[PDB]
Order: sequence, then C-alpha cells, then structure tokens
Amino acid sequence: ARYTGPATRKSRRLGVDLVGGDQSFEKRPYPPGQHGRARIKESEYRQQLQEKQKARFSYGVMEKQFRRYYEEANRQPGKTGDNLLRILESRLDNVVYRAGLARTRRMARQLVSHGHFLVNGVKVDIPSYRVSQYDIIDVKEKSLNTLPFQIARETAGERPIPSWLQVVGERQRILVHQLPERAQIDVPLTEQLIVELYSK
Amino acid sequence: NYIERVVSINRVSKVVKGGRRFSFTALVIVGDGKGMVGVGYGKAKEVPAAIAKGVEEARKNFFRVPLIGSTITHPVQGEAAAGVVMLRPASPGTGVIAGGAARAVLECAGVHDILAKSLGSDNAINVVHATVAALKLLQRPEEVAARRGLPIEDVAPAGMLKARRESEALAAAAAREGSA
Amino acid sequence: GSVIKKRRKRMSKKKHRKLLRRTRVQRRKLGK
Amino acid sequence: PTIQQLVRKGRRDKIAKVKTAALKGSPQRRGVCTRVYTTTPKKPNSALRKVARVKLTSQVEVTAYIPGEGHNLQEHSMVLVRGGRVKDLPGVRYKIIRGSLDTQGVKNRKQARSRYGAKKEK
Amino acid sequence: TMTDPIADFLTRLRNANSAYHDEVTLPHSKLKANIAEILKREGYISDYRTEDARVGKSLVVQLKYGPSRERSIAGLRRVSKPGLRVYAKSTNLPRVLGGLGVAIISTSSGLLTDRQAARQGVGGEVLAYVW
RNA sequence: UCGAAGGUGGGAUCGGCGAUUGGGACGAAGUCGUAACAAGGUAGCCGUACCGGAAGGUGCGGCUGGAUC
RNA sequence: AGUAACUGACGCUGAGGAGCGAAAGCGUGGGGAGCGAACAGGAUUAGAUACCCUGGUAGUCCACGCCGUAAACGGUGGGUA
RNA sequence: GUGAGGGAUGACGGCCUUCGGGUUGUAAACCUCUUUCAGCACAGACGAAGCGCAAGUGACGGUAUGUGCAGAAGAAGGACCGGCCAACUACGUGCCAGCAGCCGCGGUAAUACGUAGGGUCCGAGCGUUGUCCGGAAUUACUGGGCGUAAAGAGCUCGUAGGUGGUUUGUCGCGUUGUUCGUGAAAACUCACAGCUUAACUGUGGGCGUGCGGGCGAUACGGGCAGACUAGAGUACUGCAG
RNA sequence: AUCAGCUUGUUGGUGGGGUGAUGGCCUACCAAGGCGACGACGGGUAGCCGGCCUGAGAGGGUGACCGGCCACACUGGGAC
Repeated sequence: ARYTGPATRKSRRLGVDLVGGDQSFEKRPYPPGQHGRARIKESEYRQQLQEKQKARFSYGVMEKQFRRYYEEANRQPGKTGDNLLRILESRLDNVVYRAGLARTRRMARQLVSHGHFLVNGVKVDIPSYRVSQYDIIDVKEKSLNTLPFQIARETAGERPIPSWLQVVGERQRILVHQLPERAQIDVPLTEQLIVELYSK
Repeated sequence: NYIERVVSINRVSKVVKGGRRFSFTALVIVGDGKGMVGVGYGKAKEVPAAIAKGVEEARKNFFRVPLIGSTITHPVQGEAAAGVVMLRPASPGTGVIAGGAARAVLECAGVHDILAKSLGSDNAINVVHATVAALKLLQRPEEVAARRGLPIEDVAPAGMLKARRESEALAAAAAREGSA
Repeated sequence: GSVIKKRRKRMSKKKHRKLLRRTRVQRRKLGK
Repeated sequence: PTIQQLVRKGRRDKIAKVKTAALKGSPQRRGVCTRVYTTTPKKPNSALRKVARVKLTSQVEVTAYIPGEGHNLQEHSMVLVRGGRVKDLPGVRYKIIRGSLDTQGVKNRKQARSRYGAKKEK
Repeated sequence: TMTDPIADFLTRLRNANSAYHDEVTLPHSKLKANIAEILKREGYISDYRTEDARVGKSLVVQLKYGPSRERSIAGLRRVSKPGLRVYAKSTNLPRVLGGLGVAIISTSSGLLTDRQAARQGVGGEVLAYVW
C-alpha cells in the first residue's frame, strides 16, 4: 500500500523537513514521544537508518520497492548511488511534483493514480510508472476544467522546474529530454551510506 | 580536522592485598583521509585520559599508504602478532568491505574501494596490527621500476598506468576548479 | 602439560581394571 | 597432509547431529498428553515449570513445555508440539503450541497475542 | 635426496639475499642458466656467469642491491614442484603483485615471461614467481 | 526339457522383548574418610603384579611435566 | 678417516607385512645368599587394610619358550640443500 | 487502494509530571477536492490472411476494456523496545507468577515478568517451527596443523605405490596453439522489443567452463636408445669403542 | 573391510541352433581359464540429466514446476 499516518510526525521525528514549507516541524526539531528530547547514542547504523528512511519516505516508496530499486541500481555499469537517485527520480509522481503541477508529493501520487494523465498518448495511472528519454506527457482534455487543476496551472510561479523537464505551453504539456543527472537532480540527503546499509 | 576512531575500550585489573586496581585502555586510529594513518594505544585511569593519550601517541606514528586514486596498488597478506589480514584492490564504486578494526583503519586511511578479510585471532588490537603490517607491505610502481632499473611502462601493466593517468588528470582538474 | 589430565585417565583405567578383575569367572563362563 | 596422502584418503567432513529427531522431518507433530506435571529448574533459577509427557504420532514419547500463565491440560488431550529449547530445563526440547486442538489460548492476554494463541478482542 | 634443483636454486638465492650476500655459487644446469638469464634480463640480479669446477661446471650469480642496501628481489617461490605440477593455458596466465612481478613460464617456444607468453599467445608450465 | 506359486530340511543374517545383572550422566538438602594441588605434610606420574570399605598401599623398572643442595 | 683403483643413478620414503623390543607377568625343570608384593605381629592414630620397626612366600637368578606393553620422552619420523 | 489541500506558538481525553509543563498532535473536529478499485447503468472486443463450399462459425464472455452516475463515500493489522540491533515511563508481582538465540533477568525502587500511554520496524501481511547453504580458514584443492594447547607409530628392514642428479638423439602420451563437429529447447547474462508499469513473454548475441577429428610446437614431465661421476655401493690401508 | 577372496556356460575355441543383427544368446566337445587391495564378491541407500538453492569462487545441498531419457501398471511368470 502506501503511508497513511501524519507526515509531519515522521518529518519531525527525522529532524529534517521533508516537504520544506512546514511550520509545525521547525518549532519542534526534536523527535516525538515522551523521550524524543532525550539524547541518543551515536551509532552509524542508526544514522544511515534514518537516511534511508527519509530518502524512501520523502517519495512514498515502500520497503520492498525501494530495495528492488537498490538492486536495479547496483547491477548497472555506473556508480550505485547515482543510478539509484536516477531510478527514484524517474517515477511519474516524482515528475509531476517536480514539474510544478503538484504542491504535495502525496497529492502528486493521489493525482497521477486517478487517471488524469496520458503518457505518449495512452492512458496511464501508475504512480510507480517510470518515464524515459524524449518523453511527452499530457493531461486528458476532460480534466482541464477540474478546479484543483486550474488552481495549479494559474500559480505557475513556484520554484522553476529542472532543465530536463519543460512545461512548454498553456496546455501544460510536459517534455522530458534526458534523465536527470546528479547535479541536475538537486535533492538533499546523503546517498553512499544507503549503499553501505544495503551492502552489509 | 582529522579523523578519530575509537575501536576498543578495555578495563584491565591488577590484584593487590587490599583488593583490585582498575585501569582503562583505549585503541585509537587517527587519519586525515588522504593516505595518512596512525594507531595509538593509551593506558590511563579513566576513559577520556586514555583516549587522549592514545590520540597523542597515534599522532607520533604516521605512515604513507600507497593508494592509486581510491584503492591500494595490489593484493597483500599481512601477519602480525597472531592476526592475519588480506587486502585486495577493487573497482570504483565498490565501497569498503572490511570488519570492524580493519574497517576503521581503512576508513581513516582514505581508501574507498577495498576487499579486506580477517583470517584469525579476532582480537581488535592484533587485527589492527595485522592491518598495519599489510599496509606497510605495499609497494608503489615508481620505486619498483627504480629497483628493477627499467622504465615504468616495462614494469606496470597497462590498466594501472591508465588509471593513474586519469587519477592525476582528475586531480589537476580539481586543483584548477578549486583555485577559482 | 597438567597432571589433572593424566589423573582423569588413570582413574578411569583403574576403575575399569578393577571391574575386569571383579567379573573374571563370569566372563569366562559366558565367553566359553 | 601430502597431496598424495590426500589422493589416497581425501577429506571426510564432520558428522552433523540430528536436531529434534522426534518430529521426523515435520514442522509440527500431534500427540496425546500422557501426563502433566511440574518440575524445578537448575541452580540459579527457582520456579515450577509446567511440562507434559506426551506421545507423538511418531510413536516417540517426549516432554514438552507449556508456555503462558495457565493451561487446562490433563491426560488424554490432543496437543500439537513444535520445536524450541529452553535452557532452564535440560531435558525438554519441544514446546506445546497454545491455541491449536485441545490447547487453549491464555486468558486476559493483550500483547504479543499471536505467540500465545489469543484472539483480538473486538 | 635432491628432488628439486630449481627450488634449491630459488631458496639458495633467497637465503643468500636475506643475509646480504654478493655471490652465490651453484651446481651448473642448462635450465638453471636459463632461469638466471631471465632473472638478469628483468633487473633482479646484477650478473651471472659460468665456471669450470672439479667435476662439472658451476654457476655464479652476482646479486644486486640499492644505494642504501635495498634488496632488489623481494620474494621467490616455486609453483610447479615435483608431486603436484602446474600447467597454465594462454588465457589464464597468472599475475604477480597485480602485474608488478614476473612469472617464469616454460612453453614450447622456450622459457618466457608471463607478459611475453601473453603477447605471443602460448601457454605452458609455471616454474616460479619472482618479485 | 525349462518353468512361477507351493511343501520339506539344516544353516546365514538383521532386529524387538526378557527374570536377573554391570557400569555411565545429572541432581536444594545426606554418611565415611583426606587421595592430588606449596617438599599438600610418605614428591607426583607411566607400564605391570598383588592387596584393601572407599579414595588408595606396596614391590620392580622408567620419567621430571619435582621442592632444597 | 686416508687413497680414490672399481660399478655407473643401482637413490629416498614406504600403505599392509616381518623382525627386535625395559620391567612386571605366564609354562616346564633347576637354584635360592641378600632384597622383598602378599601375609603375620609391634608402634602411631579418633580409626591406620599405610608411612616407621621385626619376620617373611611368589619373584629377582639359570636353560628353553610365551606376552608385546612404559612419562618405550628430545612429549621433536626419515632423506637432501 | 483504505484519501488529498489548508487548519492553533497547536481542542479535548489518555499517559507521565520537578504540580511549572510535556507527548499523542495537523493528529481530531472544521471548508474545498478528486474519484483510483470495488458499487449502479450503456457499449463491447483481439485471439479467426482461421474453418466451411455453405452464408454460418469464440469455451473464455457480455469477460478485459471504454463512456457516464451521487458520494470519501466500502476497506489495517503483526511483531519488537539489557547489550549484540531502530526504539522508555508509570502501575501489580516479588526467586512467586513468569521471560529467554548467548551471557542471563525476577527476593519491595524490574526500561528484561504482566497491563497501560509512547516509540521503532514492516504492512495484506507480521511472527513461530522445520529443512539446506553461508558466516565456519570448523575436513583448509583455492585455504589449517602435529615441542608444552588434539595430533610423530617403541625402533628398524622391506612389498605394492609416490618421487628422483648432469647430459645426447628420437616419440609426441601429459602440456600448449589453431581449425572443424558437437554441446536440443527452455533456464542464466547482455541488448532490443511487447502487455498502461511490474511480475511475465518474444527476438538476437554470449554462456553452454567438456569430448572427438585434422594440422603445428618440443621448454618441462614421461616412454625408448645411449653417455658421465658429484649421489649410492664396493676395493686397499689405518682408528676408537 | 566391524564385507578379502569370487566364478564352472565361468574365460576362450570349434561344428551346429537361434536373431532384424554381433555375441555363451543356446547346445555338444576341447583347453583351464577370467575378476580382485585402482576394492572383486557381499550389505545400505537411491530413478538419471538440462536445471534449482546457497557461495567471491572452488565447493556443499538438491532433482518440486517446465523439458529429455529410463522403469513400472493389484503381486509373480509367459507368450500371441
């Protein structure tokens, strides 16, 4: 399935903002519960444990899928970390959130899984669907009158979408040239320690 | 801005007619992450003094690790005390594959790609000594070529020379980029 | 070594030889 | 040894002792409870461990431990035993599953219920 | 009795090296002379020569050190010995010190180095490792 | 003629039970002694033989993995 | 060890096998001073099937055969450079 | 898939409290949103360049799939929290009830037993048992040992077997090179392609670590035929026990 | 091997018989051969493989699905 509990709870527990614009997190940068404020022993295993947990929770990926992405990255001729970041970035919900059409990643998943998008002209409602090179994404014409959709399109002034992504016109047609690179990705968190966690 | 690693803290005891006398011993590794290691053993009456003495005595013993880019030159086998440790170079992106004490020593050394395996006497101090012996047993192509009195292209294989060449090419690029 | 090892061995052998002596005629009767 | 000594004789691996021989290659095994009683643990422990002499369909008589707060097992009870060794009692190597056949789940249990055969109260 | 003249040659060289000797005198053999020539060509011994002894010939190997007395050869070992013999193809040639060493291989073309055999695409018997 | 099943006979071999009987392991609390560890109060141990409630004792040969000189 | 006249690799190890193998012990026939398991007393001791003391049979010895073990130890197989 | 947005220096209530206050927690209540899959309606397949010399021919199936209907409307549990190892407080029991993979926890302050709040890991699954491999270099070919830790036979002679000093010629058995045949398909790996993704399938290479046929090499090991005296044995002269 | 000896159509030959075909496959006669400490003759267990699981590899476990070969059809024998 997918996570259902409050996102702010886990964001505050991790100590790092996940959405970024939260207001209830920064005022409590400590973990929750009775003994969240207590100091904890410093062990690396724990460190990359929250690293992996926040990496796989900022998207919505469950444990099994994230593991599968890890083995997919490892077998590639390139470096494991960059491959894993690219594979996580290739998903549709990731793209629609990164294309400025969604304010929340969970909203992006709930929107892409409702059949409001068409990739290469064929209807797709798969949050885990992976895009490829030279790909074109459109929105079904019946949904252009949808109130949240027009709310999203009228506010096209948020943080600009990466170079590979292009929302070219008033029709909100998404063009992707090539898979994002590491510096192109510009996503926080450490990545080699995840390889260390899964390489024991 | 060094790298400090505490791998073992051990409480030792002496017997006197009154009772027991307790002391603490710490094994510490200090390195810069660029190819400099030092191993220190400190004895004191409590943990922080032991750690400080170990660090200070480690800094008095540094050694050079002959690594080409991100990994050692060639496989080596090291025996010290009763510990035996095997080191083998890897390919980029592999990561560090070693047990506790060896992992600490290699992480402090700055090597990022290595295959290490301990082959007996799992005691931390002896394992560390074996790892240090294995590292000291390494050789670098320049002095090998000098010793045999031949041009380096006649001694080293092609792949090692190519990896070295791209290594200093990347180093020069990094120096240029960090200059401005 | 340590003489505890030889001590264990000697005690076991001593007990077995005593047992053998105790059951001589019975063993000869059965074996024949 | 010499390589010729290895050619003549070879390497014979050690023998691997059989674990839980009474189950005869089965995860669980059914039995009839021939006796129920209590016994005292070793030197540093002090309790009344609840054990049962049972007779499996392997036609092997074994002792099994009864976990939990209480049980209602007497002679002539269909029980389902499984593996598991408790260090405290040297003789026992099997444990009676709580919640199968005639063995009831523990009462008033609300944490880690599955391992004690207690249903989730609605 | 004497069962392995080649390993005896290697161990006499090694023992003389570890005690910082300059000359090693040996019973003469054609294979020993070939090994010594291959060693000299690779910069492992200073020189080698042959003399007439009282029954047969003799082989004298002059060792080479550094300016501050650094031994030129770091290790010698015999791979294919009587008993278990070792033979290698042309596509599984060994590498010594990841390529920084020399593996003497006897092939039908003669006595070669592992790189020479790899370039010429032949295989044979791995006599020794020297590094 | 060959020929399955069957009948008769003496053996071979692998197992279960068995009145009675020997040793082994482990047990909160029992009785008898003091054998070994410091020259453990007779140095200890090894092969062999005899003897004794029990550890054990003694004869013959051997060892130092024995203290003091 | 010296000479090196002679043969010309005839060398090394050796599964199983065979031989030799302290002392004690066994068979037959002798011999028997001293010593001395076992067995008797005396002493010590709470008790002493022991240590110490007085006696004392087998044995120790010889001939011919058995057994085949020892802390049979340098707790360290043989050959070569 | 069981919902998404915003929502207070952040409602209760539970539980702790150092009696100040904190956690649950933006979580809940609240105003909008979209309906994935199920639900109710309508249409409706490919698989069939098929079969048949008769105008018919789909078991799956009125199924997959599309177009609509009002509504968040029908959808979450399981282990663990001494250390190895992600995660603590109160209460009840006191060597009792009980826990436990190792060491081991319980006798009036238990983070270890049981119940509550809190937390962590997974999530249509979560735990337990059984079996095999790994870690185990712990049968060690790769890759171990034998003075005192387990391990040199009480000592020799010798059968089969294993191994062998310098050198000349030949064979090409071991070794090595090349070429040809074979090593079914499926499986594995690389690349591509197809079903909305995936699992899944197809296509094309590689892999198929071996065997046999022809041709080449002769350093090393081996066979055959010679040679040498440095190993080994004998001969002569002396020596000690 | 806490199973060291086994075999008498048994090993070879000849003249016949039989078969789709070679052959002690069968028969009459003659010779005394043949196998084994690289394990004969006995006892226990088991369908074999492409593959599957594990492992850095060597190796260890395995023969479920799918595919190939063999053996069987209540137990034993026989032929059309």
